Amino acid sequence: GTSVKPIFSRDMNEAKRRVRELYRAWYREVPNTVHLFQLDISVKQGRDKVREMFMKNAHVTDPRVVDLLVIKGKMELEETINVWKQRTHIMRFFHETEAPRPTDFLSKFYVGHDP
Amino acid sequence: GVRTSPTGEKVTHTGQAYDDGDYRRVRFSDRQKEVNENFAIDLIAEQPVSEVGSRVISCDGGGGALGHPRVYINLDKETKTGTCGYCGLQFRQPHH
Amino acid sequence: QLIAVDEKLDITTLTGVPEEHIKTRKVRIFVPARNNMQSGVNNTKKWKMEFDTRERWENPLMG
Amino acid sequence: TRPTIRPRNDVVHKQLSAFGQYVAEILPKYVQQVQVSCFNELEIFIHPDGVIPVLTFLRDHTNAQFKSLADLTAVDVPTRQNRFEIVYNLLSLRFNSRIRVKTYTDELTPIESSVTVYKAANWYEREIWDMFGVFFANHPDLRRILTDYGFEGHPFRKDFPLSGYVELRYDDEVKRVVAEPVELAQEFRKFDLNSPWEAFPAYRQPPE
Amino acid sequence: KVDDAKVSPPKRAEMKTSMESLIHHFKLYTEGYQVPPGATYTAIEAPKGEFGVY
Amino acid sequence: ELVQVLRRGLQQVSGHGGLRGYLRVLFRANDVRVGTLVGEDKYGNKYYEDNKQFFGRHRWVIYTTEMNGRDTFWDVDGSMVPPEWHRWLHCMTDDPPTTKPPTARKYIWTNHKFNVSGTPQQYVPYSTTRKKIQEWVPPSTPYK
Amino acid sequence: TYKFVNMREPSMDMKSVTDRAAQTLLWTELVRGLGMTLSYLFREPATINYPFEKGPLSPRFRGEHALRRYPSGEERCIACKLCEAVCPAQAITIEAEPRADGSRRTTRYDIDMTKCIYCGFCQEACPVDAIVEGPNFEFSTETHEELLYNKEKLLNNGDKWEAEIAANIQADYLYR
Amino acid sequence: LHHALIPHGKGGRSSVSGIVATVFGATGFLGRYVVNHLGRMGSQVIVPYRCEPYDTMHLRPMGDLGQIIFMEWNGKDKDSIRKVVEHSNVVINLVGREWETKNFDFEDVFVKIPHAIAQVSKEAGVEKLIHISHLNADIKSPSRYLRSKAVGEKEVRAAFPEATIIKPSDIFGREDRFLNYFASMRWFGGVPLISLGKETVKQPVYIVDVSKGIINAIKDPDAKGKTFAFVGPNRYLLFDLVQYIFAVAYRPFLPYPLPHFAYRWVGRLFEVSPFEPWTTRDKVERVHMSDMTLPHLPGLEDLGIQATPLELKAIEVLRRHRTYRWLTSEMEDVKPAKTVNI
Amino acid sequence: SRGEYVVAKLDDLVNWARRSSLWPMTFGLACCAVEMMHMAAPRYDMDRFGVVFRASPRQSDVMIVAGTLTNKMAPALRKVYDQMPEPRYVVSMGSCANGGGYYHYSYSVVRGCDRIVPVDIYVPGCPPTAEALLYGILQLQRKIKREKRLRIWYRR
Ligand SMILES: CCCCCCCCCCCCCCCCC[C@@H](O)O[C@H](CO[C@H](O)CCCCCCCCCCCCCCC)COP(=O)(O)OCC[N+](C)(C)C
Ligand SMILES: NC(=O)C1=CN([C@@H]2O[C@H](COP(=O)(O)OP(=O)(O)OC[C@H]3O[C@@H](n4cnc5c(N)ncnc54)[C@H](OP(=O)(O)O)[C@@H]3O)[C@@H](O)[C@H]2O)C=CC1
Ligand SMILES: C=C(C)[C@H]1Cc2c(ccc3c2O[C@@H]2COc4cc(OC)c(OC)cc4[C@@H]2C3=O)O1
Ligand code: SF4
Ligand code: SF4
Ligand code: SF4
Ligand SMILES: [Zn+2]
Repeated sequence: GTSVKPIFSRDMNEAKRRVRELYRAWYREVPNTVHLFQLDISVKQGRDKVREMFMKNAHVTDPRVVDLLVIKGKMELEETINVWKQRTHIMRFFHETEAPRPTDFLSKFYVGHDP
Repeated sequence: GVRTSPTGEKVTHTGQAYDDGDYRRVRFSDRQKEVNENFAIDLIAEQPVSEVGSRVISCDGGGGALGHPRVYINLDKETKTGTCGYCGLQFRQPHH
Repeated sequence: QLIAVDEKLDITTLTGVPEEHIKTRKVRIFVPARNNMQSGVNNTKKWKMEFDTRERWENPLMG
Repeated sequence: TRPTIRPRNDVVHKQLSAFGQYVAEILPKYVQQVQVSCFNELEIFIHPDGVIPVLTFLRDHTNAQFKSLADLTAVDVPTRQNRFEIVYNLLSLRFNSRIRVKTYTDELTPIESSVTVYKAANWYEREIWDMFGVFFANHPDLRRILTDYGFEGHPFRKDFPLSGYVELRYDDEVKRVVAEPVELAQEFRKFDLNSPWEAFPAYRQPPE
Repeated sequence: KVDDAKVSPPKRAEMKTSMESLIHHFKLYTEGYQVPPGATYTAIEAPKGEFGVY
Repeated sequence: ELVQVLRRGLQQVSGHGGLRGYLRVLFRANDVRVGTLVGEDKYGNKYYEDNKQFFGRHRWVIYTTEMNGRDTFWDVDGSMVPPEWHRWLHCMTDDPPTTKPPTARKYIWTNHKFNVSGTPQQYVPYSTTRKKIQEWVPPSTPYK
Repeated sequence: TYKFVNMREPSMDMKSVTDRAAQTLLWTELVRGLGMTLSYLFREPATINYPFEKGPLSPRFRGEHALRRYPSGEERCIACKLCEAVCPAQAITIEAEPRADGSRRTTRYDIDMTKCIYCGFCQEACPVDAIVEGPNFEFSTETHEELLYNKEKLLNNGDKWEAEIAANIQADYLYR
Repeated sequence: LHHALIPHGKGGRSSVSGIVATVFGATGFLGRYVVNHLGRMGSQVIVPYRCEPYDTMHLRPMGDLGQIIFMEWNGKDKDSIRKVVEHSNVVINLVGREWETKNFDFEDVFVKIPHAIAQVSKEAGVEKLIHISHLNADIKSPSRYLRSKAVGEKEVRAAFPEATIIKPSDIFGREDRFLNYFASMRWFGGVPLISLGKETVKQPVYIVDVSKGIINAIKDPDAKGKTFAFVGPNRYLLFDLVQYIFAVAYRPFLPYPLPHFAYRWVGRLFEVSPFEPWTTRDKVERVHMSDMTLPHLPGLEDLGIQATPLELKAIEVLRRHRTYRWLTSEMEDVKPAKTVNI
Repeated sequence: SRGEYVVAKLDDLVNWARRSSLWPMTFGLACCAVEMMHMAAPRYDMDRFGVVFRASPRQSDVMIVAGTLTNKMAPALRKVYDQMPEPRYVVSMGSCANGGGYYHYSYSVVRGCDRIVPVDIYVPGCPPTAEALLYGILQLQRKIKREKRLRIWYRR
């Protein structure tokens, strides 16, 4: 029950379907994104980044949340295709100017008080 | 009352001065350090104590509306003087 | 139309918050204590949620 | 009471109350509440499913003729189960009147788009999507309007920090503007101003 | 300005002379006046059209 | 008539101290008007007025050629005007400091300073508070 | 109550038609515009000879900030922190402690002039007329750091501009 | 640690890293990257400059408010060096010119200046000194550049025993002379190579790798008296290297052999330029000389740095040298060149 | 030395030419653009100093950042700054450009244009008066007069 209203999908199957269509679109767009923006990354790098972005939300089990995520991904794809985004906006996905933050206990204890 | 630290840097009225091993002094190389030479504590210490023949005096800092809020100072203690909490002026009754 | 979602509510993936500020943060839900310098009790009516205190340091310039 | 107090107008109050009763009688399916403020403002709290009908009625009925959409925004109240409150402000030039329509939604419930009823709503709805994250169904072109490209999160939400999470600076090594986790030379000083003494007895709540 | 020192600040002479005026000046310039709960939409005819505040 | 305008110009060039003064004022201020000397500044500036000009052009200053330490024959700026002549020049008052001198205080600067940005006398910010937390000083003697 | 701006019809008599034809063929209104520009050419320009001439100002003008003193040389500021609380841009930072003589005085008073909106609220909220906005406006710098004023800089500004600040306050304190 | 010099924050722009660095030669190719990497962590950087302040403008946005201080200095004056190194705990030396000027020879910029810097820093109490020499530095090298480099390295080691000496090899980047030098020879029409470049082996290193190595050596407690060699992960012949450079830039490669005396004559002819010379005899000598192999010296891997191959960063330098026809071509379209590794 | 005199005279001539003809790019962001317009108004008439607006960045010498620089816009400002041929100068006008001003603690505001481009002159105010911006422009002219490029080129 829980008395909820859908956005686009009634269950997990249609949500996974829309996810697959969005992944297809991003996969096809990646080489054009590399060509037009004159990025120094390879097509493999962009496709791996797209795969990682999709995998970051693999734990979602709510069709409404998945529908909203697909809507946001379509928004981002439309932003990229129309070249509304700039090279900085595209390259922000990679964090090349961020020092790697360590994850083990000893380094965190050394650097500062944050966990 | 300006005075210099053992490093040669002037000490501000707040009493701050960079330590000998402090790297921040490098910000003053080929430039200067802004120090105000008119120390308010000394300048208010030079003011004479006013003598008034009443137990309670009123102070507004002078200028009427151009001073500080008007306050009333009690002058019963003959061991000390009545000091305004806004302007720092001192008042006392004719003693001895 | 109703689709009968059976899972617990979770909107973390949609808020845009970095994961570091989701897993490592601890919030406090409490009724704020009355300030002891005053006898008023109007500030002890609603509940407050606030995050844990993190590091604050001194700016090298202007302190 | 004369010089420094705002004068009252009970005639407009009566007119607004009568028209609120009129609208409530005509549309019992959606209207949940009607209120008239002390400063002569009419508010109608309705059900979300009646967003499209009610507005259309208010736009097309001969006795309503609310042909102008002055404003459309959202209010975030985290203490409510339905976190977002959608507000429509309508102006009627024929009768020289103003009305307010209020409805509610949450993060995962879409709201029917009223672009068909009012063409002015389009950008407004985009803003509500951009600033609060409320999805509008059957919107002709829904996307961000005010925020930066690729910006994550909805800033006007209450749990969003004032300074955000990222900041921009130019980097010479990569020769471009990059975004990094936010750092402040001086932290924003939070002030606690609410006096511990109640100011308005007329708004005192029951002690639960 | 409205002759209500709980909304509008008093004159500087009154603030430096009267206790009530000083207290009201302090509270208004530190915390400010409290506004009763409520929502309003006020619109004016600005030179560019209708300018409104909700 | 035009002849009277030429005569006015000839009087203008004559009234600036000759041809050399006329050329100096023309190359220093790009203006050759003659007005009544309101006063002279302690740092060398001269202040003139002419109420027959329209508002804004009725008061002006010829800056000094020698400020505190720098040559101001060509390098001049509006920051070299002392506060009293600053008040008079910007039409904040009608009374010049010569006829309405400001109140004298022992803490007011007796020597005006211009904008010292980009100069070894520029302002460098720093913290005016003292050290907050004092660390423990270990003893200087051995423990064993 | 309203009027029309473009609800005028032209006369269709032969004379008016000839006048409009002459207007079209001989460009009368273009000559009118040329004459207007020529008339403006012979007027006196409104330009002033900066920096030798300055635009008018008022005693209410808000410019560079300054900290004032009493005629005895004692600082007016008592560290009440009203200006810090009323500052819309949070540009004021104040730290205070009892002085050596027990006076309530500041130890830190910073104004971030790159944060300040120059609204003048601080000098309205001050109960002792300690912080004021002076008449100076020509204080542009070459570096960002020079616009972060500490207590020493503001005290120097007050000592430098008191002669004009006192006169400006004297001419306007009755409006406050 | 002199409490004010204790690290604080998250290592961002507004953080405190505890590093006070005097970076001599910060207005050069390596200097801008070093200053950027230092100011990223919230360090205090002191930049001594002898050029126009305009030429230092690009260094301004690299730090927070008050974290970069620009100070005038003179190479032949030791009092100025003292003045700029009084309050620093790290002093980095990047001073060096590829050519000779009428006021400064190779010995002046590679022997006298580094020795004076080291002596003054040792007198002033600077904790760490980083010195930069060349990998191919040799006392009996045919090029006076490397002879001066070796003599200055010995002088720096003598004056500052705990100095960390870093020996990179043919740093390549956006503002390099290495890749741009080969790419600009397209204007003449033919590429002159001694022995057709078949007898030279090069191991270029990325600029970001060198800057990160310098930073890590500053933060490494055991790299005090060590000597490092910064080299790339691959070794190429000069012919194959120039071929790949021209292929990435999509320019027709027309190599021809030029004898040693002819190339020396060309270098001497170009040396009379009062401005920055296009090439010199010493540059010709250094170009056609194989990079040394020093397996006994620590490398970038011992500092936690993984060397960036030229194949992933060549396009970011060589896209500027293309025409409009090939401007948008991807990086993986060039078929990386052959490497002589062991 | 004769050569030192020659290079000093040439440097003076070049500095005079560059400071006498300053062409700011026609570029405004917020409220401060109104005061820039008033500086271009007849009362102040920046054109009498040799200062004219030009739309194309390739024909511009100075960039006057007059207004808030937002996150969405900073790449565009950097792009139009990079397309200015050298020598080029940047004048920061108003609190918003200098350090963020009223919107310093905002999620979408760059806390100072100096994070994106190097700044030569900072003009304080909110907004600075047209007189203040004129003072900043004249200070920039003096700073250009202080430049000596050929001198350091000779001493090299
Ligand atoms: C055949 C010729 C071929 C080449 C021709 C090239 C062009 C000819 C050279 C042009 C000469 C004119 C320049 C002189 C103008 C100087 C004006 C003077 O006032 O400037 C002063 C100082 O002048 C400069 O310091 C020096 C300028 C020139 C000095 C040397 C130039 C000598 C000419 C050499 C030409 C050789 C050409 C070589 C190539 C063939 C300071 O003024 P400034 O502060 O700004 O303005 C302040 C405004 N105030 C007063 C209202 C406040
Ligand atoms: N491929 C490479 O880059 C090779 C670099 N080398 C070493 O790396 C260091 C830096 O390299 P790189 O950035 O390419 O060199 P650059 O030519 O780009 O700049 C070096 C710096 O040294 C300064 N400088 C040079 N001579 C003097 C002098 N007589 N007095 C004062 N300052 C001077 C320059 O300042 P100014 O602009 O004012 O003249 C310049 O900023 C150098 O020490 C070099 O020897 C190591 C191997 C590889
Ligand atoms: C060219 C001279 C005569 C004046 C006019 C002018 C400038 C400088 C800049 C601009 C400009 O006009 C255009 C068009 O009108 C506005 C109106 C604006 O706000 C009302 C606004 O704010 C950014 C910007 C602009 C343009 C722009 O920036 O000097
Ligand atoms: S003028 Fe306004 S913004 Fe500036 S310091 Fe005063 S109160 Fe703050
Ligand atoms: S309001 Fe006036 S007295 Fe109070 S802290 Fe500010 S400057 Fe000082
Ligand atoms: S500094 Fe003030 S006037 Fe200028 S753009 Fe910002 S808010 Fe507007
Ligand atoms: Zn008093």
